[PDB]
Amino acid sequence: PLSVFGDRSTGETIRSQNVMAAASIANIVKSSLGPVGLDKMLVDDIGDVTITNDGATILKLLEVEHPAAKVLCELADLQDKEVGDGTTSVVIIAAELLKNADELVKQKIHPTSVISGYRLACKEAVRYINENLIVNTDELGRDCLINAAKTSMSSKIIGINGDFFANMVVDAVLAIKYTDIRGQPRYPVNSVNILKAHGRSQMESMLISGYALNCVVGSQGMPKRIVNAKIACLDFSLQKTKMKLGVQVVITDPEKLDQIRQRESDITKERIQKILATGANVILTTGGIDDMCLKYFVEAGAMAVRRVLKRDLKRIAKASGATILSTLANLEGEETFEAAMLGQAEEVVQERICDDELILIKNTKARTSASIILRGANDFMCDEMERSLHDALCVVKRVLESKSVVPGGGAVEAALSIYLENYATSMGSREQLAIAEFARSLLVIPNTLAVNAAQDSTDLVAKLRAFHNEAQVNPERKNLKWIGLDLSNGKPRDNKQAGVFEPTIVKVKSLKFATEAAITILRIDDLIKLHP
Amino acid sequence: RPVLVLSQNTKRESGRKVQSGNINAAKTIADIIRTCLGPKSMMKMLLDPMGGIVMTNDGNAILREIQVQHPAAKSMIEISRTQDEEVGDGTTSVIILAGEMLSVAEHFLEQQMHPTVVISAYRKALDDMISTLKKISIPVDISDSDMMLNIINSSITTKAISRWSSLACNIALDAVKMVQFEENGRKEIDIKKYARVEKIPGGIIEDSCVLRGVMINKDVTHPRMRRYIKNPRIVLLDSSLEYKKGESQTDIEITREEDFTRILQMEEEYIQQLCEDIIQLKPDVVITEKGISDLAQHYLMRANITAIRRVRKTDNNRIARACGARIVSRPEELREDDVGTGAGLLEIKKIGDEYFTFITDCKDPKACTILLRGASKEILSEVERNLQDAMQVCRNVLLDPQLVPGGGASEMAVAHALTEKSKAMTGVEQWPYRAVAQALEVIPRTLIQNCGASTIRLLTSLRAKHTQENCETWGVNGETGTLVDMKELGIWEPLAVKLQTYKTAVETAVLLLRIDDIVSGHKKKG
Amino acid sequence: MMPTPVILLKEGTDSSQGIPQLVSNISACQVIAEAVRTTLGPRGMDKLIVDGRGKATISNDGATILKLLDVVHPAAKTLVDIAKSQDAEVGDGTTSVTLLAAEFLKQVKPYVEEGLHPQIIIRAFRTATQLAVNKIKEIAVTVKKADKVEQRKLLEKCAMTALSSKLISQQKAFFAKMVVDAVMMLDDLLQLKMIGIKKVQGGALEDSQLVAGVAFKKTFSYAGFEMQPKKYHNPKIALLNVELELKAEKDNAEIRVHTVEDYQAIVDAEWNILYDKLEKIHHSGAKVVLSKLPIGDVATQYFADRDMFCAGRVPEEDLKRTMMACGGSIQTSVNALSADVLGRCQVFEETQIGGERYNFFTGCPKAKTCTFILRGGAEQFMEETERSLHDAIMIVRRAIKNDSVVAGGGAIEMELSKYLRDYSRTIPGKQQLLIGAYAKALEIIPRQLCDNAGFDATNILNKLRARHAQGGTWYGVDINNEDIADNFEAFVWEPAMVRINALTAASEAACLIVSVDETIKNPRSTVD
Amino acid sequence: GMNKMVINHLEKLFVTNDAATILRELEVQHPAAKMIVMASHMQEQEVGDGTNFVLVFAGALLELAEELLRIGLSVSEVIEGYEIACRKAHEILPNLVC
Amino acid sequence: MICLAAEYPAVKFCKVKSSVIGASSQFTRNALPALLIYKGGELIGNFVRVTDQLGDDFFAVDLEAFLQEFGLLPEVLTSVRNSASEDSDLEID
Amino acid sequence: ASMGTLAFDEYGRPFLIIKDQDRKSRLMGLEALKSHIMAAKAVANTMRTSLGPNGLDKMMVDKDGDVTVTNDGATILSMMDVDHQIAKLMVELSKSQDDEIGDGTTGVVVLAGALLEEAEQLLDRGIHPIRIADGYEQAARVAIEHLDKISDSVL
Ligand SMILES: Nc1ncnc2c1ncn2[C@@H]1O[C@H](COP(=O)(O)OP(=O)(O)O)[C@@H](O)[C@H]1O
Ligand SMILES: Nc1ncnc2c1ncn2[C@@H]1O[C@H](COP(=O)(O)OP(=O)(O)O)[C@@H](O)[C@H]1O
Ligand SMILES: Nc1ncnc2c1ncn2[C@@H]1O[C@H](COP(=O)(O)OP(=O)(O)O)[C@@H](O)[C@H]1O
Ligand SMILES: [Mg+2]
Ligand SMILES: [Mg+2]
Ligand SMILES: [Mg+2]
Ligand SMILES: [Mg+2]
Ligand SMILES: [Mg+2]
Repeated sequence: PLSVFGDRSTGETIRSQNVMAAASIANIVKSSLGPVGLDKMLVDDIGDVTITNDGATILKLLEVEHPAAKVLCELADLQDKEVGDGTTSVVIIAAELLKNADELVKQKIHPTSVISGYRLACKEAVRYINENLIVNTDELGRDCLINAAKTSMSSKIIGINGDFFANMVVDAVLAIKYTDIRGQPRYPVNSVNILKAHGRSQMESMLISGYALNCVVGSQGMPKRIVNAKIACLDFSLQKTKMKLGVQVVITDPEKLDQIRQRESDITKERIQKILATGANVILTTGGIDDMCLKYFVEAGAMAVRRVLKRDLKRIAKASGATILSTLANLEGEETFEAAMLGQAEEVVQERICDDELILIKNTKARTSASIILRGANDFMCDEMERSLHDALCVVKRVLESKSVVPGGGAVEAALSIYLENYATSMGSREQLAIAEFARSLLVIPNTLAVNAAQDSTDLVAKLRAFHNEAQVNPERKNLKWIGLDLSNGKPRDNKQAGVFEPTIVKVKSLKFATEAAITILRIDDLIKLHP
Repeated sequence: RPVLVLSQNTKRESGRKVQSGNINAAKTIADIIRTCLGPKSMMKMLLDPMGGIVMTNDGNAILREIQVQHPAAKSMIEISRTQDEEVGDGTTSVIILAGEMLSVAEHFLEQQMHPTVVISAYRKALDDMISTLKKISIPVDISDSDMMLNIINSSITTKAISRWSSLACNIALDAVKMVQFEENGRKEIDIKKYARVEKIPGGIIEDSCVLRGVMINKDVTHPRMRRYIKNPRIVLLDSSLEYKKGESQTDIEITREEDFTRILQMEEEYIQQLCEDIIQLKPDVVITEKGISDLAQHYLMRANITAIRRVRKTDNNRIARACGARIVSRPEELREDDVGTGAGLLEIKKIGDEYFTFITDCKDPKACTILLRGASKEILSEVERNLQDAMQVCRNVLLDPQLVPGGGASEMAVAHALTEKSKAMTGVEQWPYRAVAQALEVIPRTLIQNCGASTIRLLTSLRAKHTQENCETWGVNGETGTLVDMKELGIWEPLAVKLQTYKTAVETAVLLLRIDDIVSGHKKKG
Repeated sequence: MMPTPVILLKEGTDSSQGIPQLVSNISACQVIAEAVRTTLGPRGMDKLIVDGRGKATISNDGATILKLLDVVHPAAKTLVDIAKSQDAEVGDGTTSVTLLAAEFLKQVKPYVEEGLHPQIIIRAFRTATQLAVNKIKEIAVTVKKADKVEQRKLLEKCAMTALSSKLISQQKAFFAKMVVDAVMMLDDLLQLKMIGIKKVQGGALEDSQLVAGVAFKKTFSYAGFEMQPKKYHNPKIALLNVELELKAEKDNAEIRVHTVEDYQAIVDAEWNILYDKLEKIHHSGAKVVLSKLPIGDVATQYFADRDMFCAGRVPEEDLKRTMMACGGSIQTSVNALSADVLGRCQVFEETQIGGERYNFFTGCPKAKTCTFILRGGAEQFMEETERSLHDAIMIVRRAIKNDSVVAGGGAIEMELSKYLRDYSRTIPGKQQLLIGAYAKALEIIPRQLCDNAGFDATNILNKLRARHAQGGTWYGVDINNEDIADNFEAFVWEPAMVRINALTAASEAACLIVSVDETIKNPRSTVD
Repeated sequence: GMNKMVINHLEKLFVTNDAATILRELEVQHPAAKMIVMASHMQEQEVGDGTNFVLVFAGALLELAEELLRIGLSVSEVIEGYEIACRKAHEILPNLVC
Repeated sequence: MICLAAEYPAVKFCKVKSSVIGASSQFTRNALPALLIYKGGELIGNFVRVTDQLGDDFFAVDLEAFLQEFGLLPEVLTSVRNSASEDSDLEID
Repeated sequence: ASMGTLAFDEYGRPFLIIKDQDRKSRLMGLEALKSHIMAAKAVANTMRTSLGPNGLDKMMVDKDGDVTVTNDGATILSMMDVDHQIAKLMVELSKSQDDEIGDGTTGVVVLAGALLEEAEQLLDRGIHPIRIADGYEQAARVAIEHLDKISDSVL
């Protein structure tokens, strides 16, 4: 009849297939949630190993075929990009929402009503979180940042080492702090250059009060350390001058060839002399430096580094006050290098790190920067440390930007479930079932934590729900809103007092993204797969 | 036809089976090199896929030649490489320790204890191990050359070079001492770049020595060059001494008759000008990283100057360090400072059927060449590996002068101290703590096993001995299987090596304990 | 894992353990349930299954559909086996048992996923099932008068309720009355083999008839058969197990003669043996001769010459039915054909039914057997009519055993669910969730009825729950009026044994599936 | 204990928690495991119950024997100690009758 | 090829069984040494039967020079790794 | 819309329910009814041309090449080499009509085809098929009663 070249799935078949794919994706990463979660080994059939706990990384490395599973993977990636934390919780919540919504649909509830109920439940959950479950960080102080970093780094390779890594992360984030127009203190994470190097233990990871370059001097002749550095950042190569494409040298008088060839390098000689005549000590350029220019720097006792990365050069110039010069051309058509185009640093040292060397630009003036050197046991451990450290930095940035945090350990999810279950009776007649199922699906996070802890998930979640119900029914028991889970002892615990925090933005964005993904997948009721 | 969530070739397994497999793979890696520890260790023969042969008893050298499929074994091999690169010694010890801790962790994982608790106990035990090691250490006077030689000897008693111990110790100590540099308030040793080991098969091993300078495998460019100069003045260059094209396209247009001859004469005159610029400094030896033209050779030789060409950049840097010269790219910028005075002799002599250039009488040189002469290539490779281990140990001691008793004494003392500490925790994580504390006894155990003595009786006697007050230095004699105090046997290790071994082993155990799922088969997607 | 140079089990052995395999087992049970999901209720639909050889089977019976499916999943085969058990013990409820068991498993799946110990689930299932069975026995309606009219009406209503889901639901009253009439003439054992079912192609469904006696197809008549009269007004039937034709006297017999006179004497002796048997049969006074063994042409002509009727090679069960109805005795020896070993019937007749000839033995006052002659348009039509009649017959037999009835249409399930929820609201709470899940799973039957009828399941379930909460034990789904109604007063009656067995079997299957933790599949042997 | 679905080479499905039946329907190939299975079957034939006890005790004994061999004992010493301890256990057992 | 891949990160040396592709009898009898070179999606080097021009136990340098005979070879050591949104840095503004 | 339910798991482990489930097709719901109605319509439209005094013969060839020119509907459908199950049902319908009556074995096929053609457009409007069957049965009872009413006896 149709005569279309492909397969067709219609009705409950395609819906069940989509829910199966989402559930499989959720079960892939369900075992890596919460402090009692465990990492995963990923092998790419070539011999490369990626030990990771990040949900976004796991879903990115895996090659997936089903479109709904791809939707969940992109959801995790988007959560990672826009927040930096909660990449596993968003996927689990979205899959649970999809499963419960499909159960409702199989109960002959129209998907439009389910979608409307889900949207209303998401709005009410966000409003309730922003009205009741937020804790202002103004009165908490640096302890709030430390606790947020420790909570973020739990369930990672740097978990128990939180007492030290949280201080390190907070110091780095505060170091890279800057303010802009509209009076907003903006924290540009990814300005912290994360350098990995196996060797000593995690305790030997260093927080550089400056910047760290994964580069060395171009020649062994130059000194490896300069005290009062005058950093000169350049964006052009220092090589023998070559005529451009449109210029060709044609010789008719033999006497001029030697002069031509001499000036061919005298041009670069003069440029280097102009640069060095102002007292520059450290010269960083993105382009290459050949042997003759390297010797020019050697004789003057300078420090020349070639093939410096563009982002690294920009960060060094911004921190040290130097201006990146793509050319030595001024507004008078001349070749000049003013002294004001020089950066300043308190030291530039080429340190040795496990039979390898890197350049440390220490204590730059006019701006404070930061870099991190992660010391581990092998490359895989260093990569996992870097991923966890990036997660912690993102969490600290979120806490510092928006001054609201919420208790962790499933407390917010349980409170939301209780409130939405109570609220569903006040809206609609058929979408109330959708709101109730949204509330029930919100309970998948504490259940997953308890399951990962190998404790009595049913009884523990029942106790948590009872605590939150008592909090929401009795006006005088508002202090019970912070009751979460203590996974080590398997008992409910006041997480706000215990120091388990996370940014409100993480929960809000995860809820919104999961609701949108569930709505998107729920609309599909007929799939046509054309034959390639 | 089929529809799947993941790819067809994506295979996933999880649960207790993954942990058991990881721990079994680690134990297998440890068992591979278990018998290669101690003064009585036996060598191994490795066949390279390229046809070469590696005959050694070093942990890293053995492990880097093994190709494995289990990612846990890959992690263990990376651990071996990390230990070798960071400190240069203790490569077998860290692997054995990691295997033992993973076994004693598997014991607890069989029960209902979560891996995170075991990891926390391991971290606490690692901190206590660091504390105990720092406590039981002793200082070393680096000025005393005899003590340094004894330390190097204790480092190389377990290798194939131990039969020539005084010679190897003196070679390593002299190389490390004279490669030491301190410029601009920065102290560096730099064994990797300078202090190159050059091996020539043949001769006898006792003829090996460390030179007060640099030896390279090069010969003079012309026969009439002098092959023996008493007190040469050496100039080093990068740029070629030959006429070369420019960067820009520079085609000529000849219309007059004499223009071709004039171009050729200008080329010759440019070569002569470069050679005159070189000669104006009045040197005796010219070394170039690139080619030297025949006309340039003639013009240099007219001034009685020996020229060597096509030398590697690393060799040129080593020569500059040794003879106190400075590499100059453009000859017209040569100064009196750039000329390297300090070499006390230069000689190009014939070894076997090949010429070698010697600069071997430098005064206060900052670079050296170790001349190894042995039975064959494989023997010389093993000797070079042992010398590298000795020099790494010497550098570690020079950087940190702390010293630690060897032969299992330090490990037994640390285990006893950790057990005494565990006698007071009274918690639920005390059992993994005590287990990983007692897991340190594997290396005294394997020392006894390799010695061939009875493991149980000797281990019980040593454990009883360490329960006394002042018995931290009581270890096992590696070649007689007897309990001997190590302030008499003299076997001691640098503190840095022990610290790195413990940290790396415990962190490997933590990393492999934190994993309970393995997914494989997916494409790189790049 | 490690290669382990020598391994424990044979290569190819597959082992799946833990929560994932239990979840997969529940999913497989769901997949089996949805195969027969749409065959339940008066709005149910038939399913067509084609075998490897191309033969097609069209059925509404759940057990038949499950059997025709080549199910190989170890956990899923349990549902097929319990459907077979339900068909064997009762004969009705084959679709309900699978749905109930799958709904139990689906309702307890969320608790399984979160690490609940399966023993708690098993204990909760056992307790809930015991309470539900006791409640069914308590609230089941029985009449303590044994009035023949009342029992007749009860059996007819039960048969109508059983039949009102098949392709013969339009004529459910006709077939129900016929089935009750057929069953009541069985004496004490209610043997199925005493109710013959004949399928004759061609004819309307209403053309099917119940014979107060025995009827069977004509069986390969010989020459001279058409001479025999085909109607008798008071025949005596000679039921025989005898081969009436010329043949060797014995397999190992051998005749040795040396004179032509002895040759002729032997030939005459064989002929005289045959004629002596025939003459004894004739002198017995019988007019209809039935033999399990073949009757030869000579005997056929002999009986035709005497205005007698003969029919050899009769199927053995048909001769048993004839003996039970007419009231004779099967004789292997014709030497003593007394008057008490000859059957009697008012009318014997051979008539054409849809292009086939059937012998009729009607008018038997002491008949204890029956014969259904089903008329249909094809083989599968008649086979499905026979299956529906078998369901009705088993229901009527069970109702004869005990006249305990409950209202259908999900009314009993709603009452049980309400009772179980009320009970579960008075226990500490670990069992409360599981018993509540059991009670909710009991709601599948009315929901499936509404879904099959194209209804709005949620509204009908809400109305039924509200009704049962405030009173009314027998309120169920009313398919015709798109509403709920008192099913007991609508004569939607089922024996309580059907629901009792359904609940017991579903609970046992669910407990057996839940109790498993690991599945091991050994490598196949002799695949060829 | 939990029932196990065991499918042999003939598509015959066994669900049970009886150790002897599980071992019987399992295609055990390792000779040492075959020996322990033979011991369990002999226990089933002699008494009829206790097969799982036999299997568990043998496994624990062999694991601890592996540990003893690893710490530095000999096979003969472990065997002699096991025999002495088994004799002591058989002596103690009658006193434990309640 | 192992040594070449170790030294050369750009090139994509790969191996495949002759029978898996499904070569003919002549290829399987006298064309086992085959060097298939791809560039731009099309062949630029199609060496087969290289034993005579290479040997039997040749070294890495020998095959490298053989490949270099037709100009087939395109023209520091980090610690372990360096590569860690687009917000880079600002200052006061 | 075939191969049963092609999932193969929820977790990743093998999920095999029915033997050879990867080589078995399945049609559900309204699509199966549409296919059956279309098949019966094709059979009836083929058969309707041989109806009446002006009907044209059909010329069958069996698997051995033998030729059978005939107008008998039951004979035409019996020798037809069909594979669709609904076509086999229609052939058996004709055989039943031939067995019971012996005449009108073609009118039954056309009547069934027309009934299913009308049922197709009735199903397109959302009527449950059982309602269509019940209405057809009621109308058939009415038609049979009318036929009995307008019947005439002969000597
Ligand atoms: N110390 C703790 N106690 C209880 N719960 C915690 C603790 N630390 C983190 N959690 C909870 O564990 C959950 C899982 O976080 P995780 O999976 O590590 O983050 P992500 O989802 O970004 O990977 C978080 O929602 C958090 O609330
Ligand atoms: N004479 C000796 N007696 C006892 N133990 C020794 C002696 N010499 C060395 N050892 C021990 O042997 C170990 C060195 O073994 P080695 O083969 O170097 O393995 P690794 O490379 O892992 O250190 C040291 O830990 C030291 O304590
Ligand atoms: N007239 C009716 N009205 C409502 N429901 C009915 C009616 N007749 C039967 N049922 C329901 O149909 C179900 C049984 O359907 P059926 O397919 O006939 O037998 P099975 O129990 O094998 O599925 C019973 O649960 C009964 O409640
Ligand atoms: Mg996190
Ligand atoms: Mg050593
Ligand atoms: Mg029924
Ligand atoms: Mg027992
Ligand atoms: Mg006609």
